[PDB]
Amino acid sequence: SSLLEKGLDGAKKAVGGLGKLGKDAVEDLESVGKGAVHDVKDVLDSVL
Repeated sequence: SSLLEKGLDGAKKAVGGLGKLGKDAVEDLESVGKGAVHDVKDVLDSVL
């Protein structure tokens, strides 16, 4: 369910990097349910 800009889940991660020190919490537990395998796997592939 993504209706608007704030309907995206990565919105709490990508566009708020400088503020992403404490707000990161839902991301942690939702990443597991959404397949934590893909999260770590994709980061190890798409390295910044």
